[PDB]
Amino acid sequence: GPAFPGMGSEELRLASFYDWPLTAEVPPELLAAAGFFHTGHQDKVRCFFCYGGLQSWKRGDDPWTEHAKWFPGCQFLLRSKGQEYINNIH
Ligand SMILES: CN[C@@H](C)C(=O)N[C@H](C(=O)N1CC[C@H]2CC[C@H](NC(=O)c3cccc4ccccc34)[C@H]21)C(C)(C)C
Ligand SMILES: [Zn+2]
Repeated sequence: GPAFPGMGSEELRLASFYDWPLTAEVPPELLAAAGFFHTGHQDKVRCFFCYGGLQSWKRGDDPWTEHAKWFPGCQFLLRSKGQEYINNIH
């Protein structure tokens, strides 16, 4: 099961980005879709399922790509994107 079931909703995750500092650079919509919510501190985000945290986002970073790069064992990532996608990033 998810590490943090309470952030399993994409809409709740999107709502968490109300004070996101990088709107143009790394869209909240893409982050939320990729399982991430904003912790509220700097640009630190975390996946509701694997609880993997990421920060220091660069402009044009792709949330799904970063998810697979750093947390390839995440089952939310697997269910959403499939194994071929994860394999191709690694
Ligand atoms: C350039 N793209 C970004 C998304 C990226 O690759 N981020 C990386 C990144 O955040 N991580 C790589 C794998 C993990 C391990 C440590 C990094 N996580 C963190 O530093 C972190 C993220 C979110 C909340 C946190 C709260 C308290 C401490 C740390 C922390 C994360 C980077 C190491 C900072 C470069
Ligand atoms: Zn995850």
